Amino acid sequence: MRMFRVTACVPSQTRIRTQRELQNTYFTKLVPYDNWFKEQQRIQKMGGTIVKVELATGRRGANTGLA
Amino acid sequence: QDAITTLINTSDAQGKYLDDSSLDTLQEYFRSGDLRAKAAMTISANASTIVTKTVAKSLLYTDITGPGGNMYTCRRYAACIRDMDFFLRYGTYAMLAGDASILDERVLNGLKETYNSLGVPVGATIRAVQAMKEVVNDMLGAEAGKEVGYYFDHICSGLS
Amino acid sequence: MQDAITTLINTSDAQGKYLDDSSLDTLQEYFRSGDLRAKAAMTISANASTIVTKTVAKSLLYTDITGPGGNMYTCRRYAACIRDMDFFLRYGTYAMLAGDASILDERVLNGLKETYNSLGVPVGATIRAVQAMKEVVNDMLGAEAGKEVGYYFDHICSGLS
Amino acid sequence: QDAITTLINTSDAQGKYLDDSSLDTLQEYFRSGDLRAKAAMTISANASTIVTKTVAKSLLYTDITGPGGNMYTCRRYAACIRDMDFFLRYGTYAMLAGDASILDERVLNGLKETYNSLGVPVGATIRAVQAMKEVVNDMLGAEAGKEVGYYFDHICSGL
Amino acid sequence: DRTNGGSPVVHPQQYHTVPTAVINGAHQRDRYPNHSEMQTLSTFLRTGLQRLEIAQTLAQHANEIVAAGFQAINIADYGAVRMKRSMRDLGWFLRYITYAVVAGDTSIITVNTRGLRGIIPEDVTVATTVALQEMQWKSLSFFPVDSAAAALVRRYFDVLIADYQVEKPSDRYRTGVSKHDQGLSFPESYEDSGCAIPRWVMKPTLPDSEKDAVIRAAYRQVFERDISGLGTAELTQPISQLKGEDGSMELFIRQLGKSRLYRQLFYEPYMISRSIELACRHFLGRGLSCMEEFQRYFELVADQGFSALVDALVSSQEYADYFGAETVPYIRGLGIEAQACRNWGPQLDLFKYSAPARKVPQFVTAFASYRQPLPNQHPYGMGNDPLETQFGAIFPHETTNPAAQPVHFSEDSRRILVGHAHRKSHAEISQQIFSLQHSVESVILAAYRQVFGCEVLGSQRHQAAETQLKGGLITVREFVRQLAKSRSFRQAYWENLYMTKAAEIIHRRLLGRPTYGRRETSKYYDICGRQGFYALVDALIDSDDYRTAFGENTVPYERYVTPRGLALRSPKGPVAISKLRDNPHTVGEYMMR
Amino acid sequence: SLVTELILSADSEARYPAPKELRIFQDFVKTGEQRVRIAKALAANEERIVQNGSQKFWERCPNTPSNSGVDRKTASCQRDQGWYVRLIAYSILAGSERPLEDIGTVGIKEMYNNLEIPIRNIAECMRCLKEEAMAVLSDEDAQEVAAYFDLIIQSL
Amino acid sequence: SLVTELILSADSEARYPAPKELRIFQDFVKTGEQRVRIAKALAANEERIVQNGSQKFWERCPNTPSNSGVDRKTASCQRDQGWYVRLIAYSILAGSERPLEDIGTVGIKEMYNNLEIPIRNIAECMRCLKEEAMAVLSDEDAQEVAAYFDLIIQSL
Amino acid sequence: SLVTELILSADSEARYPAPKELRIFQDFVKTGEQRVRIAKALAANEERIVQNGSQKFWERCPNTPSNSGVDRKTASCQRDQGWYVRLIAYSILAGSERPLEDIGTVGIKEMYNNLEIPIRNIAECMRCLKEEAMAVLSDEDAQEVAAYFDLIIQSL
Ligand SMILES: *[C@@H](C)[C@H]1/C(=C/c2[nH]c(/C=C3N=C(/C=C4\NC(=O)C(CC)=C4C)C(C)=C\3CCC(=O)O)c(CCC(=O)O)c2C)NC(=O)[C@@H]1C
Ligand SMILES: *[C@H](C)[C@H]1/C(=C/c2[nH]c(/C=C3N=C(/C=C4\NC(=O)C(CC)=C4C)C(C)=C\3CCC(=O)O)c(CCC(=O)O)c2C)NC(=O)[C@@H]1C
Ligand SMILES: *[C@H](C)[C@H]1/C(=C/c2[nH]c(/C=C3N=C(/C=C4\NC(=O)C(CC)=C4C)C(C)=C\3CCC(=O)O)c(CCC(=O)O)c2C)NC(=O)[C@@H]1C
Ligand SMILES: *[C@H](C)[C@H]1/C(=C/c2[nH]c(/C=C3N=C(/C=C4\NC(=O)C(CC)=C4C)C(C)=C\3CCC(=O)O)c(CCC(=O)O)c2C)NC(=O)[C@@H]1C
Ligand SMILES: *[C@H](C)[C@H]1/C(=C/c2[nH]c(/C=C3N=C(/C=C4\NC(=O)C(CC)=C4C)C(C)=C\3CCC(=O)O)c(CCC(=O)O)c2C)NC(=O)[C@@H]1C
Ligand SMILES: *[C@H](C)[C@H]1/C(=C/c2[nH]c(/C=C3N=C(/C=C4\NC(=O)C(CC)=C4C)C(C)=C\3CCC(=O)O)c(CCC(=O)O)c2C)NC(=O)[C@@H]1C
Ligand SMILES: *[C@H](C)[C@H]1/C(=C/c2[nH]c(/C=C3N=C(/C=C4\NC(=O)C(CC)=C4C)C(C)=C\3CCC(=O)O)c(CCC(=O)O)c2C)NC(=O)[C@@H]1C
Ligand SMILES: *[C@H](C)[C@H]1/C(=C/c2[nH]c(/C=C3N=C(/C=C4\NC(=O)C(CC)=C4C)C(C)=C\3CCC(=O)O)c(CCC(=O)O)c2C)NC(=O)[C@@H]1C
Ligand SMILES: CCC1=C(C)/C(=C/C2=NC(=C\c3[nH]c(/C=C4\NC(=O)C(C)=C4CC)c(C)c3CCC(=O)O)/C(CCC(=O)O)=C2C)NC1=O
Ligand SMILES: [Cl-]
Repeated sequence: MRMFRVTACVPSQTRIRTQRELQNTYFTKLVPYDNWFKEQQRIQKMGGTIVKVELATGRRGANTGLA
Repeated sequence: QDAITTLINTSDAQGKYLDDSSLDTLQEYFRSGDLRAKAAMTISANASTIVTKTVAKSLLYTDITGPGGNMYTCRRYAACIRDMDFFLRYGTYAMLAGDASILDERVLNGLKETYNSLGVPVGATIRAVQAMKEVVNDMLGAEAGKEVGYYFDHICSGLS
Repeated sequence: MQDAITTLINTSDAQGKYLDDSSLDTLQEYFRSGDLRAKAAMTISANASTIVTKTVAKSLLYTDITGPGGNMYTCRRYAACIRDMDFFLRYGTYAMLAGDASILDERVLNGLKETYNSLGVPVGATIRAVQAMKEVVNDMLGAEAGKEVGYYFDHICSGLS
Repeated sequence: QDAITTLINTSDAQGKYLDDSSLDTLQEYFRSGDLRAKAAMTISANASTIVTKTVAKSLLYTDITGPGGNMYTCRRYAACIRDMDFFLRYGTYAMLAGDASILDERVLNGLKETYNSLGVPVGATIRAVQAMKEVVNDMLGAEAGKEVGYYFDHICSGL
Repeated sequence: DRTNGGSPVVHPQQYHTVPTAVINGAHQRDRYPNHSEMQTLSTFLRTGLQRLEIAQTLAQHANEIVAAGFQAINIADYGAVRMKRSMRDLGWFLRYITYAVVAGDTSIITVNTRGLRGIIPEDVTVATTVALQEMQWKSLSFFPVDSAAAALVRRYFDVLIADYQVEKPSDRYRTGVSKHDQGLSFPESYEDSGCAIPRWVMKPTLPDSEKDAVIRAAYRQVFERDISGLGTAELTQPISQLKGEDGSMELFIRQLGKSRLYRQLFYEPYMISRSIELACRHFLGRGLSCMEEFQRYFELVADQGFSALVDALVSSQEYADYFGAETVPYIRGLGIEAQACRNWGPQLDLFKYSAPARKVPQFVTAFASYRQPLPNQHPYGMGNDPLETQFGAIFPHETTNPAAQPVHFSEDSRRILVGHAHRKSHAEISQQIFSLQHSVESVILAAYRQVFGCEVLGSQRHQAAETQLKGGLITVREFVRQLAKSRSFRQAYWENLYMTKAAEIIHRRLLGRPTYGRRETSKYYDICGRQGFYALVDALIDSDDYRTAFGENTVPYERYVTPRGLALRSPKGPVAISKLRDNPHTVGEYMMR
Repeated sequence: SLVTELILSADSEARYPAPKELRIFQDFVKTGEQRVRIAKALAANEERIVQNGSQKFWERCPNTPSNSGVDRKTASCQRDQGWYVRLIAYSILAGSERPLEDIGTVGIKEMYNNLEIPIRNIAECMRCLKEEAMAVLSDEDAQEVAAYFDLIIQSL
Repeated sequence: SLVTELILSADSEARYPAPKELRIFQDFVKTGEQRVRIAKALAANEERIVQNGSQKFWERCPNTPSNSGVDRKTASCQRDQGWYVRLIAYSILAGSERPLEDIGTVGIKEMYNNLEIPIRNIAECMRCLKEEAMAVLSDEDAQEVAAYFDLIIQSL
Repeated sequence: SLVTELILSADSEARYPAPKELRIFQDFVKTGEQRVRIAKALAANEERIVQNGSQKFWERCPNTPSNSGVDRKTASCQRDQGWYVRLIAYSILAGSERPLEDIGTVGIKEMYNNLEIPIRNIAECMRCLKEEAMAVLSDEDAQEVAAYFDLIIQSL
């Protein structure tokens, strides 16, 4: 299935992480196509600066066979 | 994408039906299907044996296997034969599909970067892939071995 | 993560033999610094809030990076900086006890600089903060154990530079 | 909840310092603790062999491993083995705690409902756990085997 | 008044000892404790000599310790109650120091002391810390300070003073994730008392064994158990993509969810709603908070499958807020975060390892039926309602497939029963009566078919009562009582039965109707518990309802049932509930005018 | 297609083609001659299929943008009918409805609502084209084509 | 069974079975008589299959618990062999290895490792049973049976 | 190592290493001298240990690829035995089987199945090395090395 290689840093603005709830924000992550719209919207909702979006798997203009 | 899917994509880009040349391509695939299925049965029959022989004939008894080498430690030998089984299964998939698009989508992308990141030696890896090509060529014959070894050379170039 | 013993074993394992006399002598050094490393860890664990207090007082407070438009302005960001300082101290403690800066290179320094450049955290400011925290550990631990913990705080700074 | 927790819970519920009988109970726990730990280590190093021997002597060549039995269909056999390992390791947890609270909170609650929903024979389970008690007794010694068979018997009580 | 979500047994941890913490760690890693955890337990049990004797000497000299314990306050100005609380607090602090010394952990001190700065009026905090320092000095004064455990007593007193000097610590907040989700607050004392849960974070540069530990914890979160030892966890491409520099823990959680292993475990044996609840457990670490969350999930599954539900759970704001990118989901229970009361019963039945043992979806039933009136149910739950067949005491087992909906009915509450009198007619219900159906023999047989819903074997015949009734010595009522006092009746309806279930089924066989409420059921249960089976049989036969309905010469018959009984007695639906619409016209087929 | 779906089903449990997958592949390759015959027939007679389908669809549903007097709308409807029967030809060639799904029948409702075209009118028209596809094809040919025509019907 | 996975694949995406899946169902439904014949064949000559397989297995490996002089262990080995060829017959009848998987290969290694029996010994005995089924069955039946045999070989 | 695992357990819950963990630290540090004595003892006599383990293992299990007549295979088996006793000494030095697990008992079964040597043969050979380490080491020493021997038993 066609994948997105996405690097983004999503900051927290509504919670203070005490010592363990802190995880990371600068993630590079392979994203499936059918979820990337919702992941882009989610990390835009939380307030993340998306610095790098490329097509990891699949080609451009695929009429079929892309999944 | 497979051979039929690539043909449909090309004729959908050009917007027309499949012409007589693309129908010749499709009849080529459809008459190769039976022997490709027999070779898929054969590769599914002895995959572990093929991996055993190829690690013996290409990767063992060089100092890559011993200490300070990349297949040293039990887990790295397991990871190496895991990668060899990956290449065998995905070359089998590409043989069934008639196109190396599955290798370009799931195998070859990111793999060179990850192998250079982990310190995996690409040269011995490509040697292991073509030794696998030789063993499959030996245990299946010329024609089916040629068809699967073409995709093995595709993997060999993708690592290259 | 890897500790001093684990790295000694790992070089000797990649070479293919038992621990030679030099590797065992490094092991002697580690095993005879273990008591002071444990005591320093107890002290750092007991006084963590105080160390962050004096550290932020001597490097970060009273300058315009805490002013309006600054990075530690808007209280939640200041508390974020407190959390980062406490995290750096605790991971320097882990590095000091293990005898190795591998845990920092795996869990602290891996992608932290890029992260801060994405959030707009001033890298030089937190580096000065880590050197101030090194000075605080120096003052309230002693010269010897203070220098030892300062080695891994230097590793944090170098991975941040 | 270990034995220390239950003792301090009683003392704080009555609102006093640890009484002499309470301190004596802590003394028995604390100076049997070394044999408890030793038994815990050798139970950790020989858990697989114990489960093997207990299935061999209690659950093999009965008609529950045969067709239509509850330990037919190899995945059900692996589930049976894993249940035996869970029982061994949680009896070990209780042995190290000195209290059956980890059993009551993590094994015996949830187990009867699961076994009756899945159709698992309770009797075959209890005879397997008592075979476990005998095997740990034989490979440990009378005192350590009795001290861990107390918790194996608590598990059998909840079944 | 409102239906019950269940009150499960909960053990809230007030602190941690040394053994409890080690066993908690080993349990939360699903392994035997290892050599360093072994050394933890054995070294603490080694120091147990010194710890127990420290507690001995402190408890022995407690009176003088708190007698010895800035501007010293006046007794008369402070107040008698406040002086009493000062002395009580001081003795309490010393007690908790001895508790910590025996337990080997200062978790009890730190949890119970850290947020005390303003609970104590905070104008006497200088007096408080001076008194605690003086207690430290005195406790060490009669416990020799050269190199002994007086260093330990000094450290524990120092930890107590350090916890007490900590000012107002911020309460943890479980913020509401939607308009339907209530936000919750959480004291830090409750956070620090709660059992430590490992936070499995997978970074790309971790060693292999740490990575495999994170994989195993991912299996334990998602598949509820370790599947890595089995060959079913052959997911070599997802694992391999996860280990190195790509395919992070969130993508791996999604790949575990969409795998056919997860479908075989938590989707194949379940209906959609129970599957949604289990997915909520396995991908967010918590159950359904509210009904509207379940509406969202159920509609989404209905138009897009369960894999899209997994995609939506792991793609949600709450998932990235708690578990982010590379943190394994963890179960969010009692001390991990603040708990809601809304889903308390279902979520504590869901976090339990026997959550797959329940098939009926617990969250939706509780959430929906709270917003509904009381159900038609036996007062002691639905397991006490037998199956309305001709014979057989068939009750729902509490353990085998628990489909339990607990409900509190009042004492005066009465069940609605569907009577056969208003329904049907007469000469339609007087065919099932059998008074004095005039032959004696038929009346014996019908009295059997009431007492035991089918005709019984010869060994179950009460032939002496047959001879008595054929001779006219006893009437029909006494014969029915003798049949209900026969041994085979006791075996059929009293021995292999829960006692209130036994009383209810005997009431249904001897009265022909279910009980109404806690009046009747309470009286029968009290009778059969303080007096026994024959006493209940005599009290039911001599019940005024038996005399009004069945008199003395009439065999009992079924008169009332539960509405579920008629729903069973109409599998094609009820007769005429609204006029049917045979040969209707719909739009589209009409529009093609 | 059937091949890609079989491979990704083999990919999912990280394994080789199972005893059934090769069997389905052999069935596909041996029915390939029939599938190519269907595709050739459809590509040869698409013009008259579209014309007869539009004839029946306007005799049946006339309250359509297809016959609202604008010739551009009518020509667009004819082109859409030819496109959909070409996608059915792609489906029978590929052995699976995925050329139909990935091109014609996934975003179909949102798109044709955006065009303000009534969805059930398109369903009626696809039923007309399916009936004419029966009218020109043999029994197995028309069964395999009616498969994907009812895929288009379901997507509307 | 194969049709179970067809229905489960139509499920979990909340859709009806595609006519491609219906075609898989048709093909399996017409191969059913051949599969019933193969299962009858296995139930016919299972006795000689276990006898000859144990013979060649002890010929190629005498260092097994099955020939350690304890005849109860040889009875258990014979019965395991017979159960497994019964499961392969079940797999033929169901058209998928999922009966074989869910009865004899999911917790395979845990069971046999508890039984103190080498895994590759069972694998080599399965190779012997595969060769016996090769010897006694016709070529298409031989391929169909030996494929599920190979599935067991992979499980070990 | 024990140090690493102490640090990891103090991690993953974001806490400092507890006083009990530092007791473990300061005691494993006082365990150090006996650990160096064991590593030196196992390194000093390793050749005779592998010789006598090979002697008893060839006495007890002769159906091995080590005594098939190929001295290359024999030398490789002796190399594996020396490597494993080296790893067990490493585990004494570290205080836990973490070097043992990471280097030799994580992908043990998959590798030796790629090398086709029977797993129980390796188990018998390591049992021979275990009893020679009982022969050459004192009682406490025999315990600390036999622990990781039992770990190697579990993996095979
Ligand atoms: C004084 C009020 C009484 C008292 C209280 C007490 N409660 C708990 C624990 C909990 N209380 C709640 C309550 C709520 N959760 C909700 O969502 C709502 C509505 C907003 C309420 C009211 C919950 C869920 C808990 C569990 C713990 C948690 O914080 O989530 C305790 C502690 C229990 C223990 O022993 O651990 C106490 C002490 N105690 C009294 O004696 C007063 C009568
Ligand atoms: C064996 C012929 C060579 C070799 C192998 C080796 N590989 C790794 C680690 C990885 N291999 C991969 C590759 C893939 N993962 C996939 O999912 C796919 C399928 C399409 C491929 C091709 C990856 C991503 C890794 C890292 C993560 C993982 O553990 O799988 C190792 C281990 C390296 C290490 O230090 O961990 C090794 C040893 N080594 C050789 O010397 C051979 C030439
Ligand atoms: C304090 C010394 C300096 C400072 C701090 C500051 N940090 C943030 C935000 C974050 N800090 C982190 C850090 C970590 N996460 C990890 O997993 C680890 C190990 C790799 C670390 C050290 C993260 C991830 C964030 C973002 C999310 C979160 O806050 O938890 C801020 C906020 C910046 C912003 O909101 O954009 C600040 C202010 N700033 C200074 O000026 C000090 C010198
Ligand atoms: C074996 C000696 C007996 C037996 C066991 C058996 N158990 C199951 C299935 C399960 N067992 C459990 C129990 C637990 N899981 C845990 O994590 C804990 C410890 C905290 C316990 C007690 C569970 C939850 C299951 C469900 C599925 C699973 O495998 O995990 C089975 C399979 C039942 C089935 O039909 O699926 C079996 C066979 N059965 C016997 O006859 C023996 C007496
Ligand atoms: C329609 C024939 C009748 C009807 C229906 C109705 N149902 C609901 C609500 C729900 N229905 C379900 C059902 C299921 N859960 C499952 O897992 C399965 C799949 C096999 C089914 C069928 C559930 C869980 C709900 C709640 C979630 C939801 O609302 O979607 C309602 C709404 C009730 C409410 O209060 O909103 C209705 C109206 N009602 C009738 O009158 C018809 C006879
Ligand atoms: C016989 C073909 C099968 C069989 C039967 C079997 N039945 C029972 C026990 C009961 N059977 C019933 C049935 C009914 N009650 C009704 O009212 C009606 C009509 C609606 C029926 C059919 C009941 C209630 C019981 C329990 C009480 C009683 O025994 O009278 C048993 C005994 C099982 C036990 O443990 O008691 C058996 C064996 N068993 C088979 O193997 C056949 C397939
Ligand atoms: C023969 C090829 C090999 C062999 C066999 C052997 N098996 C046993 C004992 C058992 N085998 C099983 C097997 C199964 N039970 C199931 O439900 C399934 C699914 C169909 C299987 C495969 C079981 C459960 C047992 C235990 C006995 C019982 O039924 O209760 C033995 C005996 C082992 C022992 O220690 O007694 C043996 C010898 N041995 C070989 O050497 C061959 C490689
Ligand atoms: C000896 C106890 C058994 C045995 C062994 C045997 N081994 C080989 C070949 C190799 N052994 C290894 C093993 C390792 N490399 C590692 O990094 C690790 C972790 C320390 C291990 C365990 C390797 C990699 C090889 C390949 C070649 C080499 O020498 O490196 C052989 C030869 C195989 C062949 O026939 O080609 C043998 C015989 N044989 C027995 O019978 C014993 C039970
Ligand atoms: C708008 C959010 C915000 C606030 C409120 C803030 C706090 C702050 N006040 C600060 C400090 C003080 N606040 C106070 C304030 C009080 N002194 C008191 O005893 C009382 C009752 C107050 C009310 C707040 C004092 C004396 C200081 C001296 C600084 C110190 O002791 O370190 C600083 C130090 C740095 C600087 O001034 O540049 C900070 C960071 N800075 C912020 O970003
Ligand atoms: Cl302590």
